[PDB]
Amino acid sequence: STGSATTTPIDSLDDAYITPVQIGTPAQTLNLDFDTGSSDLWVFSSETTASEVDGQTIYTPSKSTTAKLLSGATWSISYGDGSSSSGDVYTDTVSVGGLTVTGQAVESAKKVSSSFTEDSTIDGLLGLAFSTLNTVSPTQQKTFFDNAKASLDSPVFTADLGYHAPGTYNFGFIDTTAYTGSITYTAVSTKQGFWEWTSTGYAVGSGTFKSTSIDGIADTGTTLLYLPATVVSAYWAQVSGAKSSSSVGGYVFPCSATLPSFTFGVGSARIVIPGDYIDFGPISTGSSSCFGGIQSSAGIGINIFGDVALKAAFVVFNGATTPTLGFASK
Ligand SMILES: CC(=O)N[C@H](CCc1ccccc1)C(=O)O
Ligand code: NA
Repeated sequence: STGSATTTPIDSLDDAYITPVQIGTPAQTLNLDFDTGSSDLWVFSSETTASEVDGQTIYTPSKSTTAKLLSGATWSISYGDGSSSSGDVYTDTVSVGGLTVTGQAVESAKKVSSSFTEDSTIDGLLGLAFSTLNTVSPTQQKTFFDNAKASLDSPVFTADLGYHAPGTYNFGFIDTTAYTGSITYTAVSTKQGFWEWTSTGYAVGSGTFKSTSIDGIADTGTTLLYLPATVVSAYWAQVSGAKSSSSVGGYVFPCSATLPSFTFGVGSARIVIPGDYIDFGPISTGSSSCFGGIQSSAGIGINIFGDVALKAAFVVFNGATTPTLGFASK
């Protein structure tokens, strides 16, 4: 089997991407944030505290003939941005882009933090990291991908995120029309439960490539590119008037600037992030300080190849027994 679903930016900055997901019988379609940095499929629901719902579509298990309470199971998750959610668990039928899993754990939110409430466009998350990170207790649950894996034509999914445009998540096949040149595969560690790999270095604009190992995660659920402070300082040093602002909490730059590209290495291959991908717009409405898309990881504890980096590539998440990542230009 395979599946193929379009993923759409939630706003004009590509802050996140939503993908429609069918849950239950008859189908209830919710728009979920597919997150390769977490392992819970959770949704706004008929159980979510009413004051914490503001415009989201909710899953109502009582209206699904295939929903079953997973008795005694609870979940609670905290993300890198400080947001959180928690609740109880149902099993139900979940379909993405024509690919169906029966008995998927659908984590129903009783509580969500303010950042989720305030984002009316995201109805929940679909985690695509390794199932070792799943937060369901006392019986950990599998991701949609791990449940689908044995049924797929090939044990893979691909992320093809758009720049200010829709893109695609495919499951079970690699669309050879969706990328240029060849795909370069690189090793993954699952030791922390993430799609963790080591980039071979970077370049700023038309500068020389610096060969240096940068260990980080491929995370579709993070907007920006978070790299070591040395690398980030070298990038922003090429933008007149750019500075790190502890008031704003990152590098900002004059909105009048033209940004240089940023290249990262995947083995001997190179992925180029155009400068425009690194512009996240005025910090507050009407400001001429713009927020940067490359930020320091020094206050995180891990480097994160978020959407700024991933949307410059066609990315293969290869979940064979020995997982790998692949990157192609597009
Ligand atoms: C150095 C690099 O970019 N790739 C190699 C092979 C990665 C690999 C492993 C198994 C099957 C296909 C590919 C590596 O990271 O060890
Ligand atoms: Na922000």
